[PDB]
Amino acid sequence: AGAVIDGAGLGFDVLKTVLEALGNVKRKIAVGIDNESGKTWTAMNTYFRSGTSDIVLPHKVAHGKALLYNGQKNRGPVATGVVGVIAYSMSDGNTLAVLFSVPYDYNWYSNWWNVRVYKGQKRADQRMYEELYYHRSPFRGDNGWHSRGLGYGLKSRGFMNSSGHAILEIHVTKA
Repeated sequence: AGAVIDGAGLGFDVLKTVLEALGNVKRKIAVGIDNESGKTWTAMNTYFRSGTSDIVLPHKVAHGKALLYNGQKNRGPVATGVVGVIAYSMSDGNTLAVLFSVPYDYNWYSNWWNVRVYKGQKRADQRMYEELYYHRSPFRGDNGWHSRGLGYGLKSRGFMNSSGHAILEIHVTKA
């Protein structure tokens, strides 16, 4: 599962459509990551701190392609939201990691996201979640764009909306 498209085509409308495919689950997320890194990406794993997906990370995401992925709250009366880390291996032997955090209760919490390059093949897990959420200055899902250099000749530019029906759009480009 998990579709790929031309990166040039990635945008808010495309991700809204992804979002809408999932239906009115109370908390969910549509994730688009645009690979303009100059390298081929290959899926490693997704670490869900909470929530799940019915789909699989697109296995291969070439330079020039964006991946569309999604996540949703666990079924039933569960209020831990959809919080996770996506990990792709890049053809230079390093890892691109993406954090998403979509809480249940917006009267307490907010959406957050982050992006980071790790040296080597590093699977998403709890230590990476904690680093990206608590240590590495994540960006608020505040309906605004945020840019930052990643090192390693790359940078990120991304956008996350503010709500429980979440949209996360990230572009990883050469710096």
